[PDB]
Amino acid sequence: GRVIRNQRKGAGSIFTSHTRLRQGAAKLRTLDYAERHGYIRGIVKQIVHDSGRGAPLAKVVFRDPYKYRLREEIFIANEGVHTGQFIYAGKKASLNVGNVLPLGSVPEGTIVSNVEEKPGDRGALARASGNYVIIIGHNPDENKTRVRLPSGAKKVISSDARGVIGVIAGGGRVDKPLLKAGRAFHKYRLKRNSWPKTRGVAMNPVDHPHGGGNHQHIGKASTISRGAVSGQKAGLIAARRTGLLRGSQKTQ
Amino acid sequence: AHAQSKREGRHSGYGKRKGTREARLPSQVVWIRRLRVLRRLLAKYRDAGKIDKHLYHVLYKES
Amino acid sequence: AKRTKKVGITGKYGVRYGSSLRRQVKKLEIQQHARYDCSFCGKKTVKRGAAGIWTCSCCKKTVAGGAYTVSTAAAATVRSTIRRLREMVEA
Amino acid sequence: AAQKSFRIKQKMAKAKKQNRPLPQWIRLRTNNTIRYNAKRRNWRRTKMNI
Amino acid sequence: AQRVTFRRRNPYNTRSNKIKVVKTPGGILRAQHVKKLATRPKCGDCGSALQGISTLRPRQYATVSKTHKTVSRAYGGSRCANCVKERIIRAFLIEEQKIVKKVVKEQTEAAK
Amino acid sequence: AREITDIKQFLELTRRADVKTATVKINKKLNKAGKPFRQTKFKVRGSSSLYTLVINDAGKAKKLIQSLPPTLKVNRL
RNA sequence: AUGGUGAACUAUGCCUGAAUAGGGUGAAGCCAGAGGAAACUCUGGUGGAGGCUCGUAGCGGUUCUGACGUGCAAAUCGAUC
RNA sequence: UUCAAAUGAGAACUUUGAAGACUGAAGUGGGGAAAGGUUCCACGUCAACAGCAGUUGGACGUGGGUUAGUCGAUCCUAAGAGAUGGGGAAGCUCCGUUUCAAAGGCCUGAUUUUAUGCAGGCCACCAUCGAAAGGGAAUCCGGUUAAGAUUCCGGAACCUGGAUAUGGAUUCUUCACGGUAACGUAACUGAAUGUGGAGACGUCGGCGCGAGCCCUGGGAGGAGUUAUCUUUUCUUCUUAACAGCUUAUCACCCCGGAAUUGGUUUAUCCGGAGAUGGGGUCUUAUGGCUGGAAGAGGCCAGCACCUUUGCUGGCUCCGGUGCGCUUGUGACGGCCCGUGAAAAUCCACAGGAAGGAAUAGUUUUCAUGCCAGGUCGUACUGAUAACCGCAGCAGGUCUCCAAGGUGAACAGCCUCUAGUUGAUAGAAUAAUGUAGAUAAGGGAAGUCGGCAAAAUAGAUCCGUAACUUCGGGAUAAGGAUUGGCUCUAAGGGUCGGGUACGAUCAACUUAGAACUGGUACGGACAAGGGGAAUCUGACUGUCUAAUUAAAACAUAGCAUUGCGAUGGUCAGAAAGUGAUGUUGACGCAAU
Ligand SMILES: [Mg+2]
Ligand SMILES: [Mg+2]
Ligand SMILES: [Mg+2]
Ligand SMILES: [Mg+2]
Ligand SMILES: [Mg+2]
Ligand SMILES: [Mg+2]
Ligand SMILES: [Mg+2]
Ligand SMILES: [Mg+2]
Ligand SMILES: [Mg+2]
Ligand SMILES: [Mg+2]
Ligand SMILES: [Mg+2]
Ligand SMILES: [Mg+2]
Ligand SMILES: [Mg+2]
Ligand SMILES: [Mg+2]
Ligand SMILES: [Mg+2]
Ligand SMILES: [Mg+2]
Ligand SMILES: [Mg+2]
Ligand SMILES: [Mg+2]
Ligand SMILES: [Mg+2]
Ligand SMILES: [Mg+2]
Ligand SMILES: [Mg+2]
Ligand SMILES: [Mg+2]
Ligand SMILES: [Mg+2]
Ligand SMILES: [Mg+2]
Ligand SMILES: [Mg+2]
Ligand SMILES: [Mg+2]
Ligand SMILES: [Mg+2]
Ligand SMILES: [Mg+2]
Ligand SMILES: [Mg+2]
Ligand SMILES: [Mg+2]
Ligand SMILES: [Mg+2]
Ligand SMILES: [Mg+2]
Ligand SMILES: [Mg+2]
Ligand SMILES: [Mg+2]
Ligand SMILES: [Mg+2]
Ligand SMILES: [Mg+2]
Ligand SMILES: [Mg+2]
Ligand SMILES: [Mg+2]
Ligand SMILES: [Mg+2]
Ligand SMILES: [Mg+2]
Ligand SMILES: [Mg+2]
Ligand SMILES: [Mg+2]
Ligand SMILES: [Mg+2]
Ligand SMILES: [Mg+2]
Ligand SMILES: [Mg+2]
Ligand SMILES: [Mg+2]
Ligand SMILES: [Mg+2]
Ligand SMILES: [Mg+2]
Ligand SMILES: [Mg+2]
Ligand SMILES: [Mg+2]
Ligand SMILES: [Mg+2]
Ligand SMILES: [Mg+2]
Ligand SMILES: [Mg+2]
Ligand SMILES: [Mg+2]
Ligand SMILES: [Mg+2]
Ligand SMILES: [Mg+2]
Ligand SMILES: [Mg+2]
Ligand SMILES: [Mg+2]
Ligand SMILES: [Mg+2]
Ligand SMILES: [Mg+2]
Ligand SMILES: [Mg+2]
Ligand SMILES: [Mg+2]
Ligand SMILES: [Mg+2]
Ligand SMILES: [Mg+2]
Ligand SMILES: [Mg+2]
Ligand SMILES: [Mg+2]
Ligand SMILES: [Mg+2]
Ligand SMILES: [Mg+2]
Ligand SMILES: [Mg+2]
Ligand SMILES: [Mg+2]
Ligand SMILES: [Mg+2]
Ligand SMILES: [Mg+2]
Ligand SMILES: [Mg+2]
Ligand SMILES: [Mg+2]
Ligand SMILES: [Mg+2]
Ligand SMILES: [Mg+2]
Ligand SMILES: [Mg+2]
Ligand SMILES: [Mg+2]
Ligand SMILES: [Mg+2]
Ligand SMILES: [Mg+2]
Ligand SMILES: [Mg+2]
Ligand SMILES: [Mg+2]
Ligand SMILES: [Mg+2]
Ligand SMILES: [Mg+2]
Ligand SMILES: [Mg+2]
Ligand SMILES: [Mg+2]
Ligand SMILES: [Mg+2]
Ligand SMILES: [Mg+2]
Ligand SMILES: [Mg+2]
Ligand SMILES: [Mg+2]
Ligand SMILES: [Mg+2]
Ligand SMILES: [Mg+2]
Ligand SMILES: [Mg+2]
Ligand SMILES: [Mg+2]
Ligand SMILES: [Mg+2]
Ligand SMILES: [Mg+2]
Ligand SMILES: [Mg+2]
Ligand SMILES: [Mg+2]
Ligand SMILES: [Mg+2]
Ligand SMILES: [Mg+2]
Ligand SMILES: [Mg+2]
Ligand SMILES: [Zn+2]
Repeated sequence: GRVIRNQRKGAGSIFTSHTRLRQGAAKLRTLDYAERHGYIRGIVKQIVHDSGRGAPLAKVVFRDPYKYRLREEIFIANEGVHTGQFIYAGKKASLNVGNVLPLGSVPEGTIVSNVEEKPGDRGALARASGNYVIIIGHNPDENKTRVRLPSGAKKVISSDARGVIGVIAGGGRVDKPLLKAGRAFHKYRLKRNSWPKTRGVAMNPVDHPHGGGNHQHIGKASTISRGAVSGQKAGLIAARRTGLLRGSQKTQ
Repeated sequence: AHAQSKREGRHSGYGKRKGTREARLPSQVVWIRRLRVLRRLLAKYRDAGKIDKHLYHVLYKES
Repeated sequence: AKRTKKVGITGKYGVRYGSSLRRQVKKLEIQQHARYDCSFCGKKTVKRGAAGIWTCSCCKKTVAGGAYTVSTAAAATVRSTIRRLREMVEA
Repeated sequence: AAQKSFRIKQKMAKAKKQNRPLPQWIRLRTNNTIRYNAKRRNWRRTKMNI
Repeated sequence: AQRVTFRRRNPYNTRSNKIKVVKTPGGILRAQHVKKLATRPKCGDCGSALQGISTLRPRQYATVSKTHKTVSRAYGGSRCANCVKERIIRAFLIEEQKIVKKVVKEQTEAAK
Repeated sequence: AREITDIKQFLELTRRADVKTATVKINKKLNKAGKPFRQTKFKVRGSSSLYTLVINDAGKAKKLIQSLPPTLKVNRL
């Protein structure tokens, strides 16, 4: 039969990200000479909504060390940072909400955000609204630092990898019921074309592994193997358990 | 001729009415009219001394 | 004259969606539309303007905050944590 | 189409000229065999397709 | 009763196709097309419409004398006076306080 | 387009290198509330715009017309 | 089977434009007032909320299993919706 | 639809006159976008074509007709398209678009062999196509044609480029003064570089103001009606872009220093971070008066004469009103897990390289002056006949302007302006039909089934159950009232009052009381049937264009799965390829 929906997604025709209104990509400062020997100061000049994103952006501007001009950056605003605030960035920066520092220079327990996966990658970890990473240890020989990501995962990255002190703004966005179809409508209208969702169990066999039959039903385990092939992977991929989760979760 | 007789109150009974009382003349229009009149009577009384600013100020919020 | 025994702002949804959802919405609505205190100048004039953004009418500071409330519990504890942790570093 | 390209107007003009009956003097030529213009077009019977 | 027609080919009601009805000396109603409204220039520091300064559409400023584009203070047509009080005050004290910091830590480097 | 009201400035106009042609119009008009009177507009046509001076006094009117440059090609009415 | 041509219909996304009588309802916020030992409770206004409602244009196409059914028409017409 | 005339061999059907109607400003009116392509217009004219006709035509024949510095295109950028160094591919070619690239051009100085070599310092921005609705330099009125006109003619402007002289301003304190200040101005030097603004932005609600329209008094005119009545009915009384002065909610400055808290919006917001008060500053939307400009246009009267067609007179004035209508705009307010383009282009500021006077310099962001503005489109239709449906097809096809009454109303019904009066025709009125109505008594007995039809309906007042997520259910149900005329009562504005009232002008709203009629009155139009339950989907929403609109799909809500980027899911023949990704677990993907 036909190419199913989740395969058509990849050719990104009607499926590319709706991008027109976006502020620009959020990114730490390029890791230059200032930030890795000293600190450099900026002013947050505006904190601002970014369509499709949930957390507001901070627009923060710095002087240029090598040329007379301003260079502006787009940060993701940590909660509590504000317009006119001075933002300090560098190895020898001080430990306050809003500043950006290398995880090597912060005590364990430090609560950071937008952290780099490798030094210089201008930020990758915990950027969504409300999210953060905790520093839970250091290993000064072979300078690594060990952190706990929002997913629960613990991971060890370079101590020069940078992050910004505090948590990302907009927390609890998801506490509030969407209430109606229409609010989801406008939600995804500014993201990508993933809404609404026909159940494969409502299609015909041409369309889906789940399609067809004189009652609606999956007709075979919907836990599909990792090694399955395109066209096959619909449902609980690689599922190592299944069913209502009883009892406390949380990584021991 | 007809307009005249309306100026004279004719042709305005219940049998001649098809919009709601409110569609005919809004409650809110009535209110604003009224409230502007109280409001600017206070202003002139104050500005004459006929009333004292203290009494005015209570009258305002009462109005 | 009390207009509603309990739906409050949530009366705009009529009978739809189910009382429970309307409850949850009620709580965060009241939060987000509320007027808050401004730390910098002291007048209670901080109103929201899109999730996470909190600006002051007078004086004009804008502070990144919670999706529906100026300060988030998590934010707040984190703040004092940082207070605490930094304290060690000069001491 | 009320606000046209030269290219289209140019074609239009070439079409205006081609719209005439056979020049009768041709009928009288030795061995002449053309009775009538067999390629006459009319705006309300056959469209130009530009 | 006298009705009216657009005067350019554009039939649609777009921002660039605003119309105003007018009585001519012929004693008839006629459409006139209307350019979009100019907005007031704004202050670099605060953002308020800055007083003193004419408001035209941008190219219309190169048609108009220099004095429609300034007030006669420092940062004239650019920042909004109060914003420049602030600038002067802030400059001064900080340049002053800089003298202060130097001589204080000069004493720290001589007494310790 | 323009209007002029300094009698002195006007004579200065009427002799400018481009000012070739000019005209005098006469208007019957009423005075205050009562009677009427004789208004006269002096229009010099300079190159880029048309200056026009309204002398409201029939007296000043006559004498002004004599001062009119004897090469100016005045259109009377 | 091989190689080509179509998104002028239509499905969906994107960019840029445009359009939508008149009514009914009366949500937050706000003013004044009344009771009560207290906690607190009531009344009148104001305001103008909603994938709210009556209903045109719009968009749709429910019933007559109406018209037509060698048609006005290879899907239309009328009433009702 | 009708009478008559004219024309013609011929007239139900052409032209003109008369009459009767219609569309009824949500148009059968006045223009446009796509599309057509001469259909426009004149003259001639009927073989075919316009399912009767034809003297008529969107037909046939022959001609005429589309005028721009300012209206568009052209320029800019949007989704996106797409060259180039390159990398894949046997290859047609695929990828990538600033990429693993030695990616280029400006300002003036150096020349006084001379024409443009090198001397500085920059600037590293690295194609290009992509909007006749987005952005955007500048034009208006009157007249004129068989058919063009914001395009010609008349008159009056404005922009852009280029030239430049004269005046003014500035300077011996060189690069202006004034004002405490907001800031004023006719000017008032300013390279590199930097920075700021404008361009530039959602939606709804009430309120305020402008414009045009609507209603209306006086007056000066023309028309209509006049047995009777009407100081009456209809109509004309207009003012462009542009320019001078003036004009504003907002905002801001100076004085001052606030509890007895004041000020204040319809809407509760503001003040020791300086209110209220007084006095000033600013934007010029918009309006006023004047210039343009009465010479125009509009309406009349009085003579002239086959003619081109004139000639001469007058008058074109002063006001009122508002929850009116449409549109514009402002100050605000609601809303969002939605916060509602970009670029060209224009200005400003910070900076201070440089250049510049007293025996005479500086100045074209002040005034006035001179020259030039190419190229293509411009006719007409835009639809019950100019487009698409084989056609002059009851279908389909984006849009602006919008008068009076009734009435809540852009509804229906009647009307003014404009436009139509086209659709084969005549004679009869059998059956059976289609479409529109009515029926005594009974009242669903008809039928699978109340299918069809009938009943109900507006507004004011009264009255309103179960149950409920407390929001509803609800116009629940159920009732009364409603015309005409004639009265009373309540609801407002503007003014002067030493430091209690008076006088005046202008609006339907609501309630009550008489009188009155064949008991009628939402009098046509317009306008909900209601109730009790079972099954079923929560709801609003969605689909089988053309036999299924549903209980099917969606949805919010609930729950499960995968994944920390050297990744999950997915694309590709391959790749220095691609979607999610301007992304990062409050995330993306999969059920
Ligand atoms: Mg993309
Ligand atoms: Mg979709
Ligand atoms: Mg689904
Ligand atoms: Mg699903
Ligand atoms: Mg199915
Ligand atoms: Mg299958
Ligand atoms: Mg399977
Ligand atoms: Mg199945
Ligand atoms: Mg199932
Ligand atoms: Mg009300
Ligand atoms: Mg009002
Ligand atoms: Mg008043
Ligand atoms: Mg008060
Ligand atoms: Mg056709
Ligand atoms: Mg064809
Ligand atoms: Mg036109
Ligand atoms: Mg000015
Ligand atoms: Mg100025
Ligand atoms: Mg200076
Ligand atoms: Mg299409
Ligand atoms: Mg709009
Ligand atoms: Mg409406
Ligand atoms: Mg109603
Ligand atoms: Mg409505
Ligand atoms: Mg008490
Ligand atoms: Mg409403
Ligand atoms: Mg609805
Ligand atoms: Mg409804
Ligand atoms: Mg209705
Ligand atoms: Mg309908
Ligand atoms: Mg319809
Ligand atoms: Mg629909
Ligand atoms: Mg039908
Ligand atoms: Mg049928
Ligand atoms: Mg039949
Ligand atoms: Mg006939
Ligand atoms: Mg009639
Ligand atoms: Mg009619
Ligand atoms: Mg109508
Ligand atoms: Mg017709
Ligand atoms: Mg036309
Ligand atoms: Mg055509
Ligand atoms: Mg014709
Ligand atoms: Mg014939
Ligand atoms: Mg034909
Ligand atoms: Mg025929
Ligand atoms: Mg015939
Ligand atoms: Mg011909
Ligand atoms: Mg011809
Ligand atoms: Mg133009
Ligand atoms: Mg060009
Ligand atoms: Mg390519
Ligand atoms: Mg282009
Ligand atoms: Mg364009
Ligand atoms: Mg355009
Ligand atoms: Mg004309
Ligand atoms: Mg001509
Ligand atoms: Mg024409
Ligand atoms: Mg001309
Ligand atoms: Mg001229
Ligand atoms: Mg010039
Ligand atoms: Mg001066
Ligand atoms: Mg700029
Ligand atoms: Mg900007
Ligand atoms: Mg735009
Ligand atoms: Mg203009
Ligand atoms: Mg004042
Ligand atoms: Mg003063
Ligand atoms: Mg409209
Ligand atoms: Mg906004
Ligand atoms: Mg400017
Ligand atoms: Mg030098
Ligand atoms: Mg100049
Ligand atoms: Mg035309
Ligand atoms: Mg036609
Ligand atoms: Mg048709
Ligand atoms: Mg017509
Ligand atoms: Mg027929
Ligand atoms: Mg017959
Ligand atoms: Mg019967
Ligand atoms: Mg009965
Ligand atoms: Mg039975
Ligand atoms: Mg029975
Ligand atoms: Mg039976
Ligand atoms: Mg049955
Ligand atoms: Mg049965
Ligand atoms: Mg029925
Ligand atoms: Mg009956
Ligand atoms: Mg019920
Ligand atoms: Mg009565
Ligand atoms: Mg009275
Ligand atoms: Mg009175
Ligand atoms: Mg059953
Ligand atoms: Mg349903
Ligand atoms: Mg539904
Ligand atoms: Mg079907
Ligand atoms: Mg089929
Ligand atoms: Mg349905
Ligand atoms: Mg159907
Ligand atoms: Mg459930
Ligand atoms: Mg390779
Ligand atoms: Zn504040």
